[PDB]
Amino acid sequence: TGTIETTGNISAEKGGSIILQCHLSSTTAQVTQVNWEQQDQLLAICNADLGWHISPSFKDRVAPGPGLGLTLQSLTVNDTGEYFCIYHTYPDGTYTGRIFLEV
Amino acid sequence: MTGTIETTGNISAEKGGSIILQCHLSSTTAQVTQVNWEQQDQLLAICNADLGWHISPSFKDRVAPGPGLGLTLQSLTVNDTGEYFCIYHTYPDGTYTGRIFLEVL
Amino acid sequence: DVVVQAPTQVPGFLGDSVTLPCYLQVPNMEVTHVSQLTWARHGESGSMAVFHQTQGPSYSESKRLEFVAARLGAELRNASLRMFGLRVEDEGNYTCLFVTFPQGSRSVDIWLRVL
Amino acid sequence: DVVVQAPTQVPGFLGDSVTLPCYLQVPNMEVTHVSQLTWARHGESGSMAVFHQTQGPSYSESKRLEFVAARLGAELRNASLRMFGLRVEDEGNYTCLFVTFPQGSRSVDIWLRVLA
Repeated sequence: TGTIETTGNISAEKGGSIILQCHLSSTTAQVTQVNWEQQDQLLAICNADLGWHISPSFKDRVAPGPGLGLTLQSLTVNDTGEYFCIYHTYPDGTYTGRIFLEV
Repeated sequence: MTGTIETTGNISAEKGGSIILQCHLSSTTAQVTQVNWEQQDQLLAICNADLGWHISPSFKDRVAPGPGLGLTLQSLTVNDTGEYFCIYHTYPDGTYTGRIFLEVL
Repeated sequence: DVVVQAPTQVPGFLGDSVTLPCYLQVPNMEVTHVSQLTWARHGESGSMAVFHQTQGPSYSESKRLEFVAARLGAELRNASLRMFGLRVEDEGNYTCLFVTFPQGSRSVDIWLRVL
Repeated sequence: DVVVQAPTQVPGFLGDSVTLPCYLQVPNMEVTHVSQLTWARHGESGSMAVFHQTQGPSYSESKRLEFVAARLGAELRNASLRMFGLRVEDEGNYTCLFVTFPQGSRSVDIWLRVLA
C-alpha cells in the first residue's frame, strides 16, 4: 500500500557521524510511532505524543533527528551491520525499512 | 565561527533504486536562509525558507523534495554516480557545505 | 519487563468462531504506555486488525474480525482477537503486537489450526 | 541568465582603503529573488561579511569591513564591499556570492593584492 524509502546502503569513516533516515510515502496513514532497531537491539523510539526515547546503550553517542531519523555519533566498526526503521501506523499497521551500514 | 554538517553517508545503491539524501547542520544558532542541492556541473534543487522548494527542470521527474531539507532520488541510473553537495546559506555564519558520494551499480 | 502472554496454538472449528488470546502483562512497579494493537499474518507487514488509542479499531480482512477486549478511554492490555466463521484458508501463524513506549514492540506468534 | 560582474583583480595600498566591487546583473525579462549576500576568503566555509534581506549586514569579527552599496528594503543587487586600514594579511583571494532563487548561487573570485 505504502512504501518506505531509506538512505540505502552506506559507508562512513571510523569516529565520524552518520544520519539514518526513512520516509513513509504513498499512504495517508497516521504514524503512531517509529522504532529504530538492530536485529536484537532497540536504539530509539520517536513517539508522536511522547517524543524521543533513546536506549541507554546508545544515549551518549546518538542524537535524535533530523525528523524521525537518527544520528549515529563516534562510529566504531562495531556499529557495522543492519539497521531497521519500523513505522507503527494507523490504520495500515507496520511498515519496515532496512538500512545497511559499513563503518 | 562554528558549524558542522553531518550527512547520510556515502552511498552505493542499485539501478531503479530510490535513495534519500540528507544533511544536518549543527553546533550553531545561525538561521538557515536556504539550502542548495547541487553537483559541480549543475543545481538539483533548492529549499528556500520563504519560497519553499524549487526543483531544476531536468530533475523534476525523478527528484522528490524532502524529507525535511533532504532530497529523494528516484529511478537511480549509473549516471547518477558522482559527488553531491548540500550547501547551507545561513546568517550570520555564512556558507556550510556537506558532501555525499553516490555510487550506482 | 512488559511481557505478552498467549498460547502458542489455538484450534478452531470450520465455520465456527474462535478467539486468539493475546495479553500484555505489565508489572505494577513498571511504567509504560501502549499506543496500539496490531495483528497480522506471520511474515506479512501491515495490519489485518489494528486498534489505536484514539482512533479505536479497524479491521481490514473483513467484518469477520473483532477486538473482544480493547476499548477507547481505557488502557490497552488485552489485544484478544475473535475470528468468525473460520476457513480452511484461515490456518496459519499470526502475530499479535503491542506498540509500547519506551519498551518498544512486544509481540508473539500464535498458530491458528482449522478443523 | 543572471550573471555576476566584478573585476578579476583589485589593488590596494597598505594603510589605505579599497572597495571590492561585486554586482548582480539581472535582465529585465528574468525573474529572480536575492535573499542574501556572502563574502568569504576563497576556499573556506563560513563567512567574512554577510548581508541579509531582513537581518541586515553582519561582519564576522572585523570592524574593518562595510557593505557600501546595499540597504534594507531595496532590491539586493550590489554586494560591493569596502575594506578599511588595509594590511599585509589582507592580501588574498575572496569569494563574493549571491544567494538567489530559483537560480541558486552566483559567485566570483577576486584577488586582493596589497601594495606598499
